[PDB]
Amino acid sequence: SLPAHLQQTFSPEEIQFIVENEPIKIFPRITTRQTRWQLITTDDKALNNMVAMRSTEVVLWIALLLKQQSKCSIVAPQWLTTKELDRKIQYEKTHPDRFSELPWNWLVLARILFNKAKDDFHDPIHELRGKIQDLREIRQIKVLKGLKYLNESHLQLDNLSLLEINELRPFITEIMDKLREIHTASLT
Amino acid sequence: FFSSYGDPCIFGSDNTLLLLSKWRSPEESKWLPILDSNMEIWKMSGGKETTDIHVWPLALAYDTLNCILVKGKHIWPEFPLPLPSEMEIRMPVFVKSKLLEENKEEDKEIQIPVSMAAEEEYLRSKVLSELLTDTLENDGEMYGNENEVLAALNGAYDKALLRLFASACSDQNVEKALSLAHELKQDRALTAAVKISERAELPSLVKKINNIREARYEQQLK
Amino acid sequence: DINIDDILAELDKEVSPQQDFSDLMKSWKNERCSPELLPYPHQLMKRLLNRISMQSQLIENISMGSKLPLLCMETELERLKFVIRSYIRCRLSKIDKFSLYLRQLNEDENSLISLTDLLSKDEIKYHDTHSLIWLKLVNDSILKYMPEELQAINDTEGSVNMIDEPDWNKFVFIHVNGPPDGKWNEDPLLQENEFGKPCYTVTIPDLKEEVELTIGSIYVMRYEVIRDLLRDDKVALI
Repeated sequence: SLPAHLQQTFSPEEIQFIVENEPIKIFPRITTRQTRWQLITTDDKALNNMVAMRSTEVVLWIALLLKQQSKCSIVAPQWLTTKELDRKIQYEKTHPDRFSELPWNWLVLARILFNKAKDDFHDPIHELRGKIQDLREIRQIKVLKGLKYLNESHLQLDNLSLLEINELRPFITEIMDKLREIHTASLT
Repeated sequence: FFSSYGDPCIFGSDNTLLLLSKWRSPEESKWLPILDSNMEIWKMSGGKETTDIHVWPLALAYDTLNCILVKGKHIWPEFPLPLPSEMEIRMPVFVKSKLLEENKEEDKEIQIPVSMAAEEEYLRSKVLSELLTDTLENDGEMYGNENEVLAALNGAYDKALLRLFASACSDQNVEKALSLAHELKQDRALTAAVKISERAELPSLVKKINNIREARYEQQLK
Repeated sequence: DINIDDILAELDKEVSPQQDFSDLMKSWKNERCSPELLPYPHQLMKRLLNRISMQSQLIENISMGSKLPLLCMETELERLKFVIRSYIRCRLSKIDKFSLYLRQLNEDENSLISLTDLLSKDEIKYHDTHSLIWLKLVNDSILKYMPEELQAINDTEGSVNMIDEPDWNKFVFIHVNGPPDGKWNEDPLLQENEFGKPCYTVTIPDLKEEVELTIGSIYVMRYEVIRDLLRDDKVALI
């Protein structure tokens, strides 16, 4: 019935779909305030009451839908700037086991905004693309150290992103399950 | 430029924003300093002198400045046009040395005494409410809801005064606390001031506030 | 010095279509990962399907009557329908795999839950008739030839158990939410660690060991150990 590759996990398309439901801040280039939108899964007042160059908050999928056309501009999140990413890299280097406290959707949102909204950043984009890479590489080192503690009981993780978890899910759970089977078989 | 409600405004070579108030009444018309850009960048930088940063103003929307933040040699923007920013006005009340002493990750914006924050809010609320009131008195509402903003400003005004009042009561300065109590508007706030006086264990001030509340209740009955 | 933050708080203070979709997302994500078949949300689905019908008619009326609002409405209805489609397909796939187990659970007169509590009416129809189709196929083809001791299809007593059931000890990823209302002082299970966040405590019985599940930290945990907290929405599956 359901496809074989969706029995236990989410595909990256579903991960993008999940991230798209979050709110984001925009500057509209038109006034809607005095037809009306009449949505059923969100607030409707914000879109009906827009005024040009007045900041407002909407779901990300509608924000990208507007930015497709002239009608809108997207404000970048404050963590997505050179100063903050510098500090997070320094945190990563300083604490050789803890993960730095980046938001749960950082990879997905960065790789959406760099494609759909390359024109709306303040920093030069060719530097952000480097610092995002540095963060992902350091985190991958820390992941490879952690896979030596798979065990029969449990594990704790902190600040690991959704896409990063979903990348690893079928390996961690499978090896952990087999260690559990081997151990309990000796008890019985 | 003119404000979003027709007030005359100008930005000085000192990088300060000035607005002309009470222009409808020549014996009351006066110039007001409502925002210093340099003080904002100083706090934003963690109390540092990032003179490489410059502010280019665009227009005034109610309480918020539209502006470009320019970096580098030349203190004005270039092409293609960078995106604008938004920034709120605040009253000039602070001191660098005092705030450094109060403050005493490396660029973290400096922490401020609650007294300064409440004082600045009460002044800002007062000025904003007066300007909005003058606008409504002469030109009315454009949109049908601005009175609600004025009500919110009055609430913020009493709220700020209550914090300052409570500080005076905690200091046991009954004279200053009583003088502050005259400036509160709603009897809700005066009732809260009575509770605050009870916590301060000032029955004399509870008495005199209730005298004021009774006097103002009589004035409300008249 | 005198505190007034509570005085200011008491001075100052003087179901929706948005919420249903969040509940749907929650149900979808939990159903995908968990090893058992979770109970159907009977009320939520009724309200959602009615809303879908009304929105469809509204879109038709406005179309027959700027382009962009219609664009938003149309694609929103697509986004809503996709989630429900995926969710129902997953549940039917679970019913295929545990058909004999669900039938045995229903036949047990002493069961603490009835099959109609767990499944929707459409799911009941599918389960019942699909079992008969599969039964007819193997009964005629294979079992017609076997001796009478081996003709049963759901035999428990043979040298291998013919009934499959969920792996209650499957490992799953979890994220600790706490009580939904923010009522940390009211939750009776929510104790506190030293100089930090509140936490829950669970006992893993094969090993006779305990762990502390702090609010906000992520874990890889056995399913049965965390089943009760999941049912109470203290945690959510990642």
